[PDB]
Amino acid sequence: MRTIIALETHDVRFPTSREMNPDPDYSAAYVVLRTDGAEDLAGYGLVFTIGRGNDVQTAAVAALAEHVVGLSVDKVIADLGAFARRLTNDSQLRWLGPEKGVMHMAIGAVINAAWDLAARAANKPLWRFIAELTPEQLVDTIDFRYLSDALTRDEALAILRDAQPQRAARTATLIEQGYPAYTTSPGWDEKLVRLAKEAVADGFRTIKLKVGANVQDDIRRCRLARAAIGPDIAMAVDANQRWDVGPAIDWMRQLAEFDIAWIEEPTSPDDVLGHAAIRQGITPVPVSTGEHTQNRVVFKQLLQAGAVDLIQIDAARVGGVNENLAILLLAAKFGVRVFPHAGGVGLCELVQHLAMADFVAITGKMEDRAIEFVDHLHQHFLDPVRIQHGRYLAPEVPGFSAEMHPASIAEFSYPDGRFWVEDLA
Ligand SMILES: [Mg+2]
Repeated sequence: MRTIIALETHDVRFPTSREMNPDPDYSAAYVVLRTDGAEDLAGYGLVFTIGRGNDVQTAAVAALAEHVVGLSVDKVIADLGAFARRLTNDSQLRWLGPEKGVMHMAIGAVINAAWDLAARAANKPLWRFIAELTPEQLVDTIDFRYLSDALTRDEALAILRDAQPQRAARTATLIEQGYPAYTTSPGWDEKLVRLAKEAVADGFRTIKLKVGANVQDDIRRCRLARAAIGPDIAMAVDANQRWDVGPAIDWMRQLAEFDIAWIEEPTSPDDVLGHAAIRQGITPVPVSTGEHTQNRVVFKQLLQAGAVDLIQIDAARVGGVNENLAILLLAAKFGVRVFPHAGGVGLCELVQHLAMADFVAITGKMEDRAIEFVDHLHQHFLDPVRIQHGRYLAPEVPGFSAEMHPASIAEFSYPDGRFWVEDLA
């Protein structure tokens, strides 16, 4: 009987700051689900952090050990919905949230590691493992509580069944053409126009600029870019939760002329009514949010209030695959596109599977959206993402693409990493 013998965690942080979040140090609360089977059989996952607090985030994950060690691998793998709820339904853990913040993300990491585990066992890349599950198996993994007023399991099944026929075709299409990507690398001011042109030349059909500090600057930067990009390249803007409702409206109306693909997080990630009010005031400028959205219940409300034109999704922010599947289904039912958030540490490696699984088994739509891409720390992963002319190549190796190089962990663990031992000297 294959069993999960250990839940190991590492506080891993990269000094990226030496290259509304200034000086962030991309970090990861790295989790590994060890078993007593082939050394090849293990689950990998991680929570993306930005520096301080990564140690508390790691401790939250380590606190989940008793819930997992001793569990039968086959039992976890055969009931991922049940495994997620064993963590999700621990009322004492819920008190620390519920389903939000540090505790919930820690849980999401362990859940993601479990899916990585199942994918490896099925010997398939996660996106395929997900898309090839029966409509019934998919639905069993999702938590429908608090969602019956917007998405019942029957409605979820309907969507998945109506898409089952084309799964074979979409799979081939994806493997042949890849998934659309967009860059934020040029948007972090002669550089703006330059980097923008290179982006287009590299094949990216969408670009995103940061805004929110000065209207004048934003107006100028958006103009220069629109003209430096042509009128057929999509250009988005991210305000990073900076504005209040009134200011956000006044601000975005001054950027409208430069053809905005969408404004990301114009206000607080908790303000559902606020995003809707902003959207109404700056029409037709599209509004989005999502990288910090706590759980499927807040997403449900975003959709219900018509507060978004499109939505971000994040692999490590919520309750793992189980929760993202629910969100993807919500988005599909309400007819709003999803542009996955990525970047940071391994976010690209992770979120690509979710987007690809959505295309194959749930929407069959990918040319109308794109996965975010940022060129950072990909070398620390065994299965780094591959961008071919502005598009994500479908991963082939088994898993969630979460596994990191031991040498990387050995070099950047905090504060005992070979680098951190020398640094603090
Ligand atoms: Mg952002």
